[PDB]
Amino acid sequence: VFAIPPSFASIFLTKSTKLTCLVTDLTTYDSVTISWTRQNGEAVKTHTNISESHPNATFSAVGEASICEDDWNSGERFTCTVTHTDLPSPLKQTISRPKGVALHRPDVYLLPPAREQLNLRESATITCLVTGFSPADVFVQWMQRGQPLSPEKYVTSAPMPEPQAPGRYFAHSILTVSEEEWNTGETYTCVVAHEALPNRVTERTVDKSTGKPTLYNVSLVMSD
Amino acid sequence: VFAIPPSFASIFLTKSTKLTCLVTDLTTYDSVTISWTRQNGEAVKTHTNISESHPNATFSAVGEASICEDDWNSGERFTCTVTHTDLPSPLKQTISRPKGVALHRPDVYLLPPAREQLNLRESATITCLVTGFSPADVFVQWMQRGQPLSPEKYVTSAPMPEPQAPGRYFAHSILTVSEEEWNTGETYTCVVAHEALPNRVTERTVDKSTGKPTLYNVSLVMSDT
Amino acid sequence: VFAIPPSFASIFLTKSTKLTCLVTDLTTYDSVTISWTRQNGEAVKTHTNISESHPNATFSAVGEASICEDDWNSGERFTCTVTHTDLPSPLKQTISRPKGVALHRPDVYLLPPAREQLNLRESATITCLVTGFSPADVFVQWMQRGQPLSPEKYVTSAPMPEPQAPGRYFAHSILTVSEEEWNTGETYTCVVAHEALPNRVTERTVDKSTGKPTLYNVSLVMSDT
Ligand SMILES: *[C@@H]1O[C@H](CO)[C@@H](O)[C@H](O)[C@H]1NC(C)=O
Ligand SMILES: *[C@@H]1O[C@H](CO)[C@@H](O)[C@H](O)[C@H]1NC(C)=O
Ligand SMILES: *[C@@H]1O[C@H](CO)[C@@H](O)[C@H](O)[C@H]1NC(C)=O
Repeated sequence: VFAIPPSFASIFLTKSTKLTCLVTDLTTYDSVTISWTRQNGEAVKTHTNISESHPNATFSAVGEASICEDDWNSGERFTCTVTHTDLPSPLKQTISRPKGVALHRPDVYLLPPAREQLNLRESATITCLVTGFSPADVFVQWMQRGQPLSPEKYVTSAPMPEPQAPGRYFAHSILTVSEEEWNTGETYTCVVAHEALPNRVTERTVDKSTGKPTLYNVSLVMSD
Repeated sequence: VFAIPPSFASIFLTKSTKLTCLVTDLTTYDSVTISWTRQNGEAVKTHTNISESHPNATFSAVGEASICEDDWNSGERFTCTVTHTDLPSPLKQTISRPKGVALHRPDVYLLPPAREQLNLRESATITCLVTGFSPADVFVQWMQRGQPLSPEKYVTSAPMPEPQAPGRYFAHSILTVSEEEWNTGETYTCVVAHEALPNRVTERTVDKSTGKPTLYNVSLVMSDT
Repeated sequence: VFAIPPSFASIFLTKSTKLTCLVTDLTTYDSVTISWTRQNGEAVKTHTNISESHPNATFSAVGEASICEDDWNSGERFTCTVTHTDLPSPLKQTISRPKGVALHRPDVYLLPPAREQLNLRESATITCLVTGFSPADVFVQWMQRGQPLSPEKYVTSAPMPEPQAPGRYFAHSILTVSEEEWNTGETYTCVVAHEALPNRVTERTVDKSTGKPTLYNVSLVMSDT
């Protein structure tokens, strides 16, 4: 039983707590009885979709269901309870939110693309710096002029431990853009969804003029 | 029955979807029969923190229920039933989340205080003109470098209709601060919450340095001759 | 066989290809023997750092053997063979460098810390953006004033595929350093190592004066009343 806990990025991106149950190393048995349950074993929410053939060269299914938000936010456990003849007993591989961690709010610092990149003019990379968050999960998206970009446009690194603070984690998000989009001056906004934020999302924006000084526009116009 | 459907400000700020069907204008008795019938008539949840015996004689039956957000977002019909001991006919009040209202995002513009106000150096007001949003309520909150301010320090306006654009709404939110805090450059972030933004929440930032234009356009021409 | 190939970070930092093996998930129980093939049958040398008996792979041993740097590239097939009550004959766990990969030169940027970090004054994070490479674990090593900094101070991202590139990949390397150390000059340099580099190393430097303009030194001074 490899039932997946509802990761926070999935429950924030879809606004629906999906608890799935992909039973790995399954056989050629389509009679799998996936009977979901909790510790309060009543009004159980069954699956709604069936998966297909997987890299294990057999037939498997999924146990995707819609649960409420505040049960997992409180810490209510769930068990897929895969009742099968191959298992000797239905395995009670429960999934929940084990609490007991601190809640450090991330501080996102939008790093503009380097001047060495902008001289090469073939591309530009804007790196969001999500750092100092004690739960590991962040859901980072990029929005340009108020409209979110494609998921293929940006890549978010998996959160790795911070050097100085062991409890805090850092993460990265690179948005690769063409250089002429950057010299246009369009504002690129980084939205970071991490749970310790008071509004549960912070937006910071970046544009070519955010490194320029506000008061003095000191130009250097050459002459013959 | 003074039934109050949950607005967005109660749900977003609390993070809790609580519904109230408080009965009023009747002396407090043991005739509490509110049961929160769903679209199928199923019961939901009991109520604990009942109302008081006011001079107006309000009933102590609040009908608080921590109803699921994943149940309320579908917007199905909720009917309150009050099967009174004297009157067996229930007081049927239907309520559902309205759907099909045209989702337009707010255009939060945070306006710094006027120079005529900063000349007084006694109280400064910072206003966010959340404007252009059509689906009814918005929740405006003020944070200062990640620390939210007290609700007794800011007052948001009620959502009034837009002057020129039909079917929209606008909402002000002022923040009465002192000019020492404004002059020291303390960043004030008006953050709004509305179910029409792409991420349902946007923030805007204001500083003393935000309003200053490029006052000194130095043009160092060299090697002319 | 739990064989760990020495990736290019190991063969660059230690200057020696260390043929890490283990008897994990082998039916051998006690007094294991290690055998290695250089594809001519002559590669094995028993080394130190032998781990001890734990319930998975009892009486374990590593298969570390110092074969030169050219050979791993030249594609010697490397198997770790134990002759006991586990399988002695099949040694199909043969691992060498892949023969043809799209070698792409890591064109590396040093992104200076954002001004918000320097305004927080607690720490300054310098990211060594490495983009465009076969992921040979570019060994992104950080040296300040010639001497290498500690491996604890810098954290390097595992390589992840580039979004707008088919066979190029990116990496990141953050050196978390104090804000006072950044302000006072203190060039932090960044070397990133890869096979596709012409000298196997490119380096870049960053400072407070890196993003500053060079012909004009424009300052701004308040005589505040
Ligand atoms: C600021 O200087 C740049 C330098 O080329 C110029 O293009 C721009 O028009 C200037 N803006 C203002 C507002 O003076
Ligand atoms: C600022 O100076 C630049 C000199 O290159 C000039 O082109 C621009 O028009 C000036 N802008 C203003 C607002 O004076
Ligand atoms: C201008 O130059 C002086 C000394 O020549 C230096 O102290 C100062 O930092 C420079 N200004 C800026 C903005 O770096």
